[PDB]
Amino acid sequence: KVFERCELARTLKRLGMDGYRGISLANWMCLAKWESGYNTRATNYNAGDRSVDYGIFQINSRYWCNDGKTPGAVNACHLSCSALLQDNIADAVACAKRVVRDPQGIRAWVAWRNRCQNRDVRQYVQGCGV
Amino acid sequence: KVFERCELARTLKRLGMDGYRGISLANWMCLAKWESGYNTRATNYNAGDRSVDYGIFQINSRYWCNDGKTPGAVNACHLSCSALLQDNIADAVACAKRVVRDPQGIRAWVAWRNRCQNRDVRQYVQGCGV
Repeated sequence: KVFERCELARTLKRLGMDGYRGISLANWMCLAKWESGYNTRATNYNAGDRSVDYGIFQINSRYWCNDGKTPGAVNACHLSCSALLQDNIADAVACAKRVVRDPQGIRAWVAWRNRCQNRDVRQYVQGCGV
Repeated sequence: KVFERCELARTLKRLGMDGYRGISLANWMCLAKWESGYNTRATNYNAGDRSVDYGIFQINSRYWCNDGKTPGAVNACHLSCSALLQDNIADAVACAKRVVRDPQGIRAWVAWRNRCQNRDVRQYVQGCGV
């Protein structure tokens, strides 16, 4: 599912994401926009280590979710990766909340560092009632 | 269908493979050569991950196509692996173009690295009129 900007914003707000671990709703949204274009069904293949990135927040099968086909796979989120390709993003948010608990934080996502960090991210939440 | 050298060279050319992603027709031809011997029906089973490589470009069933018997399958090319075994290589071409959109490009194939990379590949297209 491709959420519409404001629809994703209110949902992530409702799911307790604004100010989670000091991360604003506008940053979560900026991450989602650059990772997947707000599409829950997005994926990417990492040929170097045989992992795949799943969902709206592009969570990797090597450390976070289990897809049963990634060597050295840890399942810190304790959920199948398929669960992160669903229209209902509750599981993805809970896994994203786990990711940023690591001593790396939201900087775990490279694209966030390159497209959101230190930049104006107000557009992501402009006029959504959040 | 096992294509003859120049027949495939000309087909790949009309399907817009020359120069695609910086990859010359000659490199694509060298890939076809060492991956499948130019055979659209070639398949390679890997006992390790239990996945199968299909057709002329030997596209793997883990992330690219769906063969219905590979758990955790992500079907990034949006097609059954069987469509990659047909005489018409249009879908195989479309799927190959997708694979090389990744950063490493054609270097994703082990055989290309072993047999084509850093080598004079002009042999595969000479005499073909392309």
